[PDB]
Amino acid sequence: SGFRKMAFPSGKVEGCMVQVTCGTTTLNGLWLDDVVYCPRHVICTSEDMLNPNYEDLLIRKSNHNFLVQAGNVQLRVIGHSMQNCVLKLKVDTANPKTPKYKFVRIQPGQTFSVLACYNGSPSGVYQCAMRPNFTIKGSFLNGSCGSVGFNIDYDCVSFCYMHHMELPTGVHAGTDLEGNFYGPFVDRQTAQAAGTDTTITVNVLAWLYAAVINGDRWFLNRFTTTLNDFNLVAMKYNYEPLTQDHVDILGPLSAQTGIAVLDMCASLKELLQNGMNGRTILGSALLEDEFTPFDVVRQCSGVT
Amino acid sequence: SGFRKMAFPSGKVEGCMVQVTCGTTTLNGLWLDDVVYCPRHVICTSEDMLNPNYEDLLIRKSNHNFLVQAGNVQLRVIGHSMQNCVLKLKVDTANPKTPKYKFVRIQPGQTFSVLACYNGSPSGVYQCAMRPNFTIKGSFLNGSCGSVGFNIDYDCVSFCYMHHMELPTGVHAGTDLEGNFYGPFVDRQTAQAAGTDTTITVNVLAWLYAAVINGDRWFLNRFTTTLNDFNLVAMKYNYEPLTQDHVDILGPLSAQTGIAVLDMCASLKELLQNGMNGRTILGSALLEDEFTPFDVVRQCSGVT
Ligand SMILES: *CCC(=O)N(c1cc(C(C)(C)C)[nH]n1)[C@@H](C(=O)Nc1c(C)cccc1CC)c1cccnc1
Ligand SMILES: *CCC(=O)N(c1cc(C(C)(C)C)[nH]n1)[C@@H](C(=O)Nc1c(C)cccc1CC)c1cccnc1
Repeated sequence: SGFRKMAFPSGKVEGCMVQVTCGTTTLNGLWLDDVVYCPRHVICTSEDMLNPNYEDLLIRKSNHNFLVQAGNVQLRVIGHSMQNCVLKLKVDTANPKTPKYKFVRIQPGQTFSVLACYNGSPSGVYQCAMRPNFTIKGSFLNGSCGSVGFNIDYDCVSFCYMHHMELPTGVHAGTDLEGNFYGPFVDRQTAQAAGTDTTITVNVLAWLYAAVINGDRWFLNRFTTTLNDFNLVAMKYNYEPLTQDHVDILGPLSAQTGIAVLDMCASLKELLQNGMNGRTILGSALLEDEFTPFDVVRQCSGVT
Repeated sequence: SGFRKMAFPSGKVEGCMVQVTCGTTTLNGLWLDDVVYCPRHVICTSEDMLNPNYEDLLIRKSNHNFLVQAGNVQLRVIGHSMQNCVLKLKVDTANPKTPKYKFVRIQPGQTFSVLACYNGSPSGVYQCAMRPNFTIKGSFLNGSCGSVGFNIDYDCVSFCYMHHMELPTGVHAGTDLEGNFYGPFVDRQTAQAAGTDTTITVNVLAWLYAAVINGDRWFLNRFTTTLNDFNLVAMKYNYEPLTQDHVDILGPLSAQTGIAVLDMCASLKELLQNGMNGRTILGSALLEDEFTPFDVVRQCSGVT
């Protein structure tokens, strides 16, 4: 028992982290096969971050201007191209540590692990969720760009995120591995405000199920509700509307605990209206929303 | 910016996880050089867990009874010995992935990362702290025994914990890599109750510093206090007494923020007496105590 904010083992991703330097800018790159992926803003100086014309800036760069270093050894750049907001640097050597991988574009509410890196070296791993406003609440400092978000299914790494920037409000924005930003963010130092950071309702319910499975049952009540009645309460509290798809996704947790999804919804409804009253659930004093129903099943079953 | 419960990259430890089977019991082992470390209770059947005589149980086991499997290949056991509550299985092959390592016995309040494993395969990584009552609040299921806790200093892994058991209250107990349990726990299925789980005061102050460094300053007040006055409040709230050693350890954070340690102590004192009033600090509704002052400095500086 015990429920923790658990990240995937980072080994397979550590073997892919490289350092990319273009001029005076140094950030992280992801080396898969003979291609190194990195944010295109590596070609930017501090000056042109305000209004960069990436295509124009790119014309002044040749293969030899991108310095790729894996560990203490240098990789030879034999080609370069810009795909949306990422640069793909073809190197002459396939990464011997390339795991089985896929590039996936995740939906908001989905969780992933981040391997925070600086100068191609990994410093930490934590679990995140793509917020409904397409930002991530990460822990990234200058030089962390190019650090990646991923999920692992047995031996296949699904890369879903690459860090590009910190918005003026301290939240983070990035792209999928095809270079498309999540949300409406752009790789420019401009006024970019995030939308409402709503709570991921399906994840809160999943975490309430995890709490029941681990012994924290005080919040269980004698009530039930309907999807529409629940959603009126969720709207008031800036919670994402709960759909029948979410109810279906919660099915296995509902089955294991014997607590119908709508009954857990009424427990959640009372927690929203009454608060925790100084109590805790799974060691937290607020309703945790960065565990999907799949994470609860996986953690509670011990999927390796 | 952004502050996350961050674990060390788990790569170096993943390369050391092996499966150990003795009879019908299967748990995790740690393979360093030509020795595999694992909980001695691997020799136990479900029956003898109530009152095991490990020395006697061990006499019935030979080298060939311990099956060690690293990945899909079997390791040859050429020797076995019991050191306190761990078994050391000498194998004929040195682990080619053995990183630079040390075995350390940590003090309560110290934090570490855990690589949760099942059948020698890693499933997740999370950050923990050794509680002042010598338990850890982990996330471990049956088969997780032998999973390890560690810290990394650049390229040297300091192993500090090995999981052995879950107490009837859902908390976890284990040993250092010399087999000595943290706390008064024994590897027996008997009534073992944990002591008071006091809050790690120095870690809460470190986390308040991290909050100030990241922009959360609402809890800062116009007051100061003394170590003795603070400690009277800390005693009331089951917080660990704060010493001049802790004040010294908080020095770098105090210097970076310009907030004297005793002033942060008065902020903490008011947070204890008044509560959060429905507010949050670094996304948490309670005072976080599983970041040491060293973790705050490291995370905030980007040590790789
Ligand atoms: C890896 C580069 C870097 O550290 N940052 C960065 C990104 C950019 C763009 C994408 C605009 C070219 N410029 N610099 C920062 C960052 O995003 N800095 C920043 C902040 C903190 C607030 C508002 C605007 C900007 C853009 C300059 C960075 C710092 C911490 C975490 N991630 C990225
Ligand atoms: C790896 C073996 C295992 O899963 N567990 C275990 C440990 C033991 C001892 C050390 C007593 C021989 N026996 N079984 C359990 C565990 O500790 N089980 C348990 C629980 C859950 C509560 C009270 C007593 C016991 C001891 C039998 C385990 C389960 C989850 C996490 N860690 C360990």
